[PDB]
Amino acid sequence: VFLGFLGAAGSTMGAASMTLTVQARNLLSGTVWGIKQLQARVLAVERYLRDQQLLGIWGCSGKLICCTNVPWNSSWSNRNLSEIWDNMTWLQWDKEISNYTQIIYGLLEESQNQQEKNEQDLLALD
Amino acid sequence: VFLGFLGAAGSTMGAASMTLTVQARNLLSGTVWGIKQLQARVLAVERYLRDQQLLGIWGCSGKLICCTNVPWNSSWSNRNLSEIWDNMTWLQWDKEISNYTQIIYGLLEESQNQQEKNEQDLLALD
Amino acid sequence: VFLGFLGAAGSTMGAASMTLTVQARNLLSGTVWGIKQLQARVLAVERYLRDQQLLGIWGCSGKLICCTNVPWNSSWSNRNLSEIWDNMTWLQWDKEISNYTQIIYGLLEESQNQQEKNEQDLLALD
Amino acid sequence: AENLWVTVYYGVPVWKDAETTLFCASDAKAYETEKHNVWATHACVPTDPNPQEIHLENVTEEFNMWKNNMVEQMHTDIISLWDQSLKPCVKLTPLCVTLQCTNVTNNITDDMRGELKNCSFNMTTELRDKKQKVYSLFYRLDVVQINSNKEYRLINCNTSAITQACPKVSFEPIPIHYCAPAGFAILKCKDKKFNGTGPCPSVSTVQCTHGIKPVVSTQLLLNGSLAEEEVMIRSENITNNAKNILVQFNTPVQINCTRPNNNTRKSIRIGPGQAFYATGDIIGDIRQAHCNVSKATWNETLGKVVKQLRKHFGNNTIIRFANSSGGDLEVTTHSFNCGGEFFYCNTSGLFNSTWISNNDSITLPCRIKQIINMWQRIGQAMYAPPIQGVIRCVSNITGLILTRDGGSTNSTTETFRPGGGDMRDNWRSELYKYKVVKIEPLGVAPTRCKRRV
Amino acid sequence: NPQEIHLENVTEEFNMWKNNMVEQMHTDIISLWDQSLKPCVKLTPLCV
Amino acid sequence: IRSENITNNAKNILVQFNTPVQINCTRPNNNTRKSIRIGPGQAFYATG
Ligand SMILES: *[C@@H]1O[C@H](CO)[C@@H](O[C@@H]2O[C@H](CO)[C@@H](O[C@@H]3O[C@H](CO[C@H]4O[C@H](CO)[C@@H](O)[C@H](O[C@H]5O[C@H](CO)[C@@H](O)[C@H](O)[C@@H]5O)[C@@H]4O)[C@@H](O)[C@H](O[C@H]4O[C@H](CO)[C@@H](O)[C@H](O)[C@@H]4O[C@H]4O[C@H](CO)[C@@H](O)[C@H](O)[C@@H]4O[C@H]4O[C@H](CO)[C@@H](O)[C@H](O)[C@@H]4O)[C@@H]3O)[C@H](O)[C@H]2NC(C)=O)[C@H](O)[C@H]1NC(C)=O
Ligand SMILES: *[C@@H]1O[C@H](CO)[C@@H](O[C@@H]2O[C@H](CO)[C@@H](O[C@@H]3O[C@H](CO[C@H]4O[C@H](CO)[C@@H](O)[C@H](O[C@H]5O[C@H](CO)[C@@H](O)[C@H](O)[C@@H]5O[C@H]5O[C@H](CO)[C@@H](O)[C@H](O)[C@@H]5O)[C@@H]4O)[C@@H](O)[C@H](O[C@H]4O[C@H](CO)[C@@H](O)[C@H](O)[C@@H]4O[C@H]4O[C@H](CO)[C@@H](O)[C@H](O)[C@@H]4O)[C@@H]3O)[C@H](O)[C@H]2NC(C)=O)[C@H](O)[C@H]1NC(C)=O
Ligand SMILES: *[C@@H]1O[C@H](CO)[C@@H](O[C@@H]2O[C@H](CO)[C@@H](O[C@@H]3O[C@H](CO[C@H]4O[C@H](CO)[C@@H](O)[C@H](O[C@H]5O[C@H](CO)[C@@H](O)[C@H](O)[C@@H]5O)[C@@H]4O)[C@@H](O)[C@H](O[C@H]4O[C@H](CO)[C@@H](O)[C@H](O)[C@@H]4O[C@H]4O[C@H](CO)[C@@H](O)[C@H](O)[C@@H]4O)[C@@H]3O)[C@H](O)[C@H]2NC(C)=O)[C@H](O)[C@H]1NC(C)=O
Ligand SMILES: *[C@@H]1O[C@H](CO)[C@@H](O[C@@H]2O[C@H](CO)[C@@H](O[C@@H]3O[C@H](CO[C@H]4O[C@H](CO)[C@@H](O)[C@H](O)[C@@H]4O)[C@@H](O)[C@H](O[C@H]4O[C@H](CO)[C@@H](O)[C@H](O)[C@@H]4O[C@H]4O[C@H](CO)[C@@H](O)[C@H](O)[C@@H]4O)[C@@H]3O)[C@H](O)[C@H]2NC(C)=O)[C@H](O)[C@H]1NC(C)=O
Ligand SMILES: *[C@@H]1O[C@H](CO)[C@@H](O[C@@H]2O[C@H](CO)[C@@H](O[C@@H]3O[C@H](CO[C@H]4O[C@H](CO)[C@@H](O)[C@H](O)[C@@H]4O)[C@@H](O)[C@H](O[C@H]4O[C@H](CO)[C@@H](O)[C@H](O)[C@@H]4O[C@H]4O[C@H](CO)[C@@H](O)[C@H](O)[C@@H]4O)[C@@H]3O)[C@H](O)[C@H]2NC(C)=O)[C@H](O)[C@H]1NC(C)=O
Ligand SMILES: *[C@@H]1O[C@H](CO)[C@@H](O[C@@H]2O[C@H](CO)[C@@H](O[C@@H]3O[C@H](CO[C@H]4O[C@H](CO)[C@@H](O)[C@H](O)[C@@H]4O)[C@@H](O)[C@H](O[C@H]4O[C@H](CO)[C@@H](O)[C@H](O)[C@@H]4O)[C@@H]3O)[C@H](O)[C@H]2NC(C)=O)[C@H](O)[C@H]1NC(C)=O
Ligand SMILES: *[C@@H]1O[C@H](CO)[C@@H](O[C@@H]2O[C@H](CO)[C@@H](O[C@@H]3O[C@H](CO[C@H]4O[C@H](CO)[C@@H](O)[C@H](O)[C@@H]4O)[C@@H](O)[C@H](O[C@H]4O[C@H](CO)[C@@H](O)[C@H](O)[C@@H]4O)[C@@H]3O)[C@H](O)[C@H]2NC(C)=O)[C@H](O)[C@H]1NC(C)=O
Ligand SMILES: *[C@@H]1O[C@H](CO)[C@@H](O[C@@H]2O[C@H](CO)[C@@H](O)[C@H](O)[C@H]2NC(C)=O)[C@H](O)[C@H]1NC(C)=O
Ligand SMILES: *[C@@H]1O[C@H](CO)[C@@H](O)[C@H](O)[C@H]1NC(C)=O
Ligand SMILES: *[C@@H]1O[C@H](CO)[C@@H](O)[C@H](O)[C@H]1NC(C)=O
Ligand SMILES: *[C@@H]1O[C@H](CO)[C@@H](O)[C@H](O)[C@H]1NC(C)=O
Ligand SMILES: *[C@@H]1O[C@H](CO)[C@@H](O)[C@H](O)[C@H]1NC(C)=O
Ligand SMILES: *[C@@H]1O[C@H](CO)[C@@H](O)[C@H](O)[C@H]1NC(C)=O
Repeated sequence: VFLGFLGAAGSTMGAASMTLTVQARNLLSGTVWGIKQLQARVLAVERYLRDQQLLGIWGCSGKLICCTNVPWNSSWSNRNLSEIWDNMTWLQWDKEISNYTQIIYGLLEESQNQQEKNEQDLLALD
Repeated sequence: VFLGFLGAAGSTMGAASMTLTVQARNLLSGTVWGIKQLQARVLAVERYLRDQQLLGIWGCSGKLICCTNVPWNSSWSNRNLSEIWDNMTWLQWDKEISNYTQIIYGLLEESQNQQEKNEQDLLALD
Repeated sequence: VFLGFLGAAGSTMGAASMTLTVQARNLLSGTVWGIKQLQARVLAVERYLRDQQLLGIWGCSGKLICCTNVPWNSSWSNRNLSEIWDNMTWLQWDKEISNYTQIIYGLLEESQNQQEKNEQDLLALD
Repeated sequence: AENLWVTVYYGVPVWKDAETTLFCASDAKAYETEKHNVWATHACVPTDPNPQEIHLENVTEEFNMWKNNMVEQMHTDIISLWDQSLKPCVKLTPLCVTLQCTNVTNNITDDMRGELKNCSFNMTTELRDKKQKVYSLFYRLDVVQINSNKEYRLINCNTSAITQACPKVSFEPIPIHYCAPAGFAILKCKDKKFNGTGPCPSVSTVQCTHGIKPVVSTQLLLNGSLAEEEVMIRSENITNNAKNILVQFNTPVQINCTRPNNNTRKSIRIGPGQAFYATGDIIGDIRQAHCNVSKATWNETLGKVVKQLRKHFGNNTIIRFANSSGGDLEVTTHSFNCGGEFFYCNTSGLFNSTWISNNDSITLPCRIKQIINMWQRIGQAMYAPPIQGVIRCVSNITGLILTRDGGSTNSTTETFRPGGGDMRDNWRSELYKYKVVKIEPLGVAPTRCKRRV
Repeated sequence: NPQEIHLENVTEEFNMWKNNMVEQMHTDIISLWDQSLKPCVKLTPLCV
Repeated sequence: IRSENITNNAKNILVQFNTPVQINCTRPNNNTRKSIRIGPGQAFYATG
């Protein structure tokens, strides 16, 4: 079924993790007024690129869902699988992990370059 | 051989599918006049990103040629392989499939997220 | 250890090839003054995209380190491995290979599309 | 293995020298200044609460402050910024009129000329129908004898037009930071003995410059950042007399300045909306504008420049100091703003010395103008409104813009004189630490590696 | 063909007295209006 | 000889030559200019 942009707001993080390509979709394309238009037109690509920037300095240029090699520090959440994917919503979930998102991102940054520096060595010997 | 940007305009879709990296190349880098320059400079990245947007919400961030899992509805064209790749040109070909390009894109959108939601399950069990 | 943005300036190309994700990081996010801000805000995404443009028309959207199929013309440098990775710095190294970087890029451009045009044939037969 | 393959690198630490549009940064207290006064502090982005400048170890960089852009950019930003401010501010078109002026009420000795002319004139009214004879006070420099009546005119009337600065604005120099765009760095020579040109061993990248406030002043430059060890004397070509010398002090020499007269301001309705701020009665004594510096410290600091100068002209050399040769009031005198009015202080007393190989203060008089023609103005001028009350400012002297006499003859007596003229020198004086570069992260180099099939 | 997607199962804390887009609008209206009067003729001498 | 609608007289005809036909033009009078100070800054250039 097709709900709409942001339609799975109050949906469980499992059901909301279905409709990802819809929120990712309506995110780019869509003299007084003339200037408003221009610093809104750049703001949208700046804000968009800053996310692709992250996905790219991780390994997740795929993208949508992307697994990684940094293990989940229980201190961050510690909740069980069911009670976040089949229970909580992303609006809710965001505020819990909010305290360490940038610290989590740092774990990701080092881990990706570590992968690359390694994979060169594999293709080097083989 | 090297024809030039758009040189394979009147070339067959097979021969034109060789020189893809040339059209993809000359596509980014290249107070009255000052404003003209600015809303042309943003227009070019907006228009460019909107294509990368599509390739990314499909699986084709590669890119150039990218195969997929949505099968060709004969209603769209129904022509044989030879008579489009070794015959028709993209200028011509575009106008035939033009009636359903956005409907075709929708088939692609769901298919990619479907791949991701699946591939997580593989790495999950293994 | 963590040096800082550009910290491995006078470091060997091996040690500088560790901290790549730091220079790649601080590269996007960070009425007289108002106009200055705007043509600096676009300049940064134009300049950034022009690099992603290259990585993408090669196979290296990964990215950071990316191997390829164009072999090293000794005429370009001819130095041994040790004396560039465990010796020279990128500031230094850049000025040597500077004379042919755009010629080298051209070798890359054809090589990628050549890969794609080939890989379709593999998935075609299989 | 012998066969090498190029593998591309993204995020490589390397830069090419550049030019680009930078942008300004200021702090929250600048907006707390409110009163609609500071220029461009509002459109200006903020600073960083925790600024970081990453030192780059093992790298040297060839600086040149005499072939920089961000001082030309700054100089320009300052002229524009200023000129955009005057658009709303009222035009003094009808003030250009045949004045009928006398001297101010005073009993001074004949030798002492009258510098305050009480001028009455037919001014315009809120209504086109009428007129109004009204009086104001003008400095001798703001008027010219036109021609048994003693009648005058505002000096701009034949050169340029005139526009009264809004009193709801401020001339205070507040610190500006020049921040780079993304993928652009600013490199900072942290060497504490650098003359501004050549390889710098100690270098650091940084987003924004330091707080560079735009003090526009001739002769001595004020309130600037000072050197860490020695009094550095910098120039493009020292041997050539045509090029000026930028002296950067090591110790601050505090110079107190003032307008002793308790001046008063009345407002005249040009109408409608237009309103000229005349100079009203002088409450109290009629005294003279001036500045004081310690004769002790000036002695001390002028001794420091000489110790440095002999490193360029010989150990057995005489280096005396002389006053200006001659030119415009803009350059023949230490010019500055102080409390909102413009000063012109005679520097003869400071540059009047002699130096061999081996407890009061310096009272130095000043003049004051209201219709000013800064930055080599040609078609436009600006009337700086009377600032009510008594005015005094306290400032450090950070440097000098000295000039040597080219007569030479290989004499060990080459003297120096204070200069000015081009105002890029002032920003040149603060921006010597900085350089702007274009970041290029796409490295390509061979390592024994082929990509898969 | 305008579309407003209803978001089911979600609540949101509104406050109209601490909004911006009315301050933005108020401003847009004042500016817009004031830019219109630049070409329009000045009645300077009508003050008589 | 190019036009939008040649048959219709209301539309003009754009003739594009093949050969250049050089046409020399001149004002033979050695005119003089004096400058009149409107003041201040304003200055009208009269014909002397
Ligand atoms: C703001 O705007 C104000 C308004 O515009 C302005 O105030 C005006 O200022 C002018 C100049 O200062 C004043 O003009 C002078 O007025 C003197 C006063 O006389 C008045 O009152 C007399 C009664 O006491 C009347 O008799 C007299 O009118 C009579 O005389 C006329 C003469 O032609 C005649 O046509 C009339 O019909 C009538 O009969 C007037 O109403 C007046 O005395 C003066 O004349 C001479 O004397 C002056 C000193 O008092 C001299 O300064 C002046 O130069 C005159 O001498 C002339 O004659 C000499 C002998 O021939 C010559 O050698 C001189 O060079 C000079 O010649 C010049 O002047 C002639 C004028 O008569 C002229 O015709 C010549 O061609 C030559 O150019 C003079 O008229 C005026 O009164 C003021 N008005 C007001 C309302 O106050 C003010 O200045 C502006 N600025 C400011 C800051 O406020
Ligand atoms: C080199 O650098 C030096 C050092 O900075 C420069 O010296 C500066 O010179 C300036 C003049 O050129 C000078 O600015 C003027 O100061 C006047 C003196 O009063 C101020 O300063 C005293 C202390 O000296 C301060 O006590 C006053 O008020 C304090 O308290 C009130 C609340 O009661 C606060 O609102 C205020 O911010 C200030 O707070 C201080 O105290 C609290 C504790 O109580 C602390 O916690 C704070 O941190 C802070 O320290 C005054 O602030 C002053 O009279 C002048 O004011 C006029 O101009 C300003 C321009 O911004 C304007 O806002 C005013 O309203 C006023 O203009 C209007 O009003 C007039 C009549 O009122 C009218 O006639 C005018 O036309 C206008 O309409 C002005 O602020 C500055 O103080 C000094 N620097 C220092 C540190 O003192 C030197 O100039 C430089 N060299 C060169 C060449 O530039
Ligand atoms: C450019 O301008 C700057 C400033 O704008 C000038 O720099 C200033 O220079 C002056 C001197 O020239 C400096 O003043 C000094 O202050 C000293 C400290 O005084 C404070 O502490 C004492 C306790 O030790 C307090 O008692 C004082 O308060 C009392 O005084 C004030 C008035 O001053 C009253 O209002 C109070 O109610 C109090 O009554 C201060 O808080 C001070 O020591 C020093 O000299 C004093 O002492 C000597 C003896 O050693 C006396 O001969 C002299 O007369 C002074 O006596 C005062 O202090 C005693 C107590 O010590 C009292 O009992 C007296 O009644 C008298 O008040 C001197 O006064 C000032 O600090 C300094 N400011 C700055 C910012 O640098 C520059 O010179 C100038 N430069 C140029 C080139 O022009
Ligand atoms: C920037 O600053 C400089 C330096 O301050 C300044 O240069 C000086 O300009 C002034 C003019 O503005 C020069 O004029 C001097 O004015 C004083 C004041 O006059 C009083 O005293 C005399 C009598 O001395 C009275 O007649 C008069 O009415 C005033 O009361 C004069 O005193 C100076 O005259 C001296 O020289 C004359 C000629 O030699 C002597 O006849 C006279 O007695 C004065 O004494 C000098 O000579 C004596 C021997 O005869 C000797 O014993 C004395 O010690 C002394 O040397 C003079 O007319 C002044 O000279 C300039 N200063 C210098 C050093 O040249 C700049 O003008 C200023 N910038 C600008 C743009 O103005
Ligand atoms: C820059 O700063 C300087 C200070 O560093 C300041 O200089 C001051 O200048 C004034 C003059 O305007 C000095 O006042 C006097 O100047 C005379 C000048 O005499 C010369 O010229 C005469 C001809 O006019 C010659 O005959 C003579 O030989 C000189 O060449 C001085 O002569 C005065 O000094 C005499 O008295 C002193 C005290 O007793 C003696 O110690 C000294 O040796 C001098 O005596 C000599 O001359 C006598 C005849 O006059 C003779 O009989 C004796 O035998 C002996 O030979 C006096 O100095 C003033 O002093 C200067 N200041 C200082 C601190 O010296 C500038 O004004 C200043 N400029 C600016 C623009 O700020
Ligand atoms: C700081 O500034 C000083 C000068 O103030 C510089 O010092 C000079 O340096 C130059 C060399 O760099 C010395 O050499 C002289 O060059 C002159 C060149 O002028 C000729 O060429 C130009 C080209 O456009 C012509 O327009 C011009 O008319 C001249 O024809 C020569 O003219 C000098 O004289 C020689 O030529 C003449 C004939 O023309 C002969 O008669 C002479 O004998 C002699 O052979 C001379 O060659 C110059 O002498 C230096 N001058 C001083 C005062 O030192 C510094 O270089 C500068 N510092 C830096 C770092 O740049
Ligand atoms: C270059 O320009 C010329 C004209 O200058 C064009 O030539 C004309 O071409 C048209 C057809 O394209 C010929 O046909 C005529 O059309 C008229 C249409 O007008 C009616 O419809 C409009 C619609 O808004 C009404 O407003 C208007 O009042 C009319 O009712 C007809 O009126 C003509 O007459 C016919 O109708 C009347 C009744 O109304 C009958 O009495 C007549 O007998 C007849 O049946 C006619 O049909 C027209 O004749 C051409 N004119 C000329 C001078 O050649 C070219 O086409 C153009 N070139 C290009 C490339 O466009
Ligand atoms: C008003 O000031 C003027 C100067 O602006 C005085 O006239 C001059 O006085 C000086 C004094 O040294 C003399 O050198 C000049 O020669 C005087 N000018 C002329 C033309 O002689 C004037 O005396 C002052 N008083 C009045 C009432 O005007
Ligand atoms: C992460 O988990 C470990 C144990 O699994 C714990 O010791 C550590 O404190 C946690 N991290 C934080 C930031 O608390
Ligand atoms: C797609 O093909 C099927 C049969 O292969 C046909 O029934 C269907 O109508 C086609 N799609 C459209 C839109 O016609
Ligand atoms: C590349 O190397 C070959 C031999 O390996 C050499 O002949 C050729 O000249 C080189 N390329 C250039 C541009 O010199
Ligand atoms: C510097 O100060 C000393 C202190 O006595 C003084 O004698 C000397 O004259 C001063 N220097 C000069 C050049 O006058
Ligand atoms: C001048 O002489 C002093 C004497 O102590 C010496 O230290 C200095 O290096 C000399 N400078 C030059 C330029 O000769």
